[PDB]
Amino acid sequence: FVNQHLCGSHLVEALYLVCGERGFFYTPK
Amino acid sequence: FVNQHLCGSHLVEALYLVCGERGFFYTPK
Amino acid sequence: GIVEQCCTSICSLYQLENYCN
Amino acid sequence: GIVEQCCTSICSLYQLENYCN
Repeated sequence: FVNQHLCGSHLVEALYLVCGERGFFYTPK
Repeated sequence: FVNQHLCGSHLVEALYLVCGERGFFYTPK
Repeated sequence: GIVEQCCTSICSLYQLENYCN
Repeated sequence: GIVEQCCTSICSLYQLENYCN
């Protein structure tokens, strides 16, 4: 699911799934 | 949509929608 | 943190905005 | 940043993991 164009909620979802209990930061700008 | 219990992808989605172009950090631990 | 405040109890806009950059 | 690398071009696990805490 990660090796594609991922934008908006799709990108945030991928980060959620990959990062798990670590969490993540989403910094679009 | 924000004034409820929000867990997992639901919480991440709420952050996405509220924070917009600012982005956010999701730190579950 | 956010899970305690927004998942295990009722979230709020005030709380959520604290996690925006 | 992430948008340039993962939205306007093809994302990768390597790149995504750089944004985990």
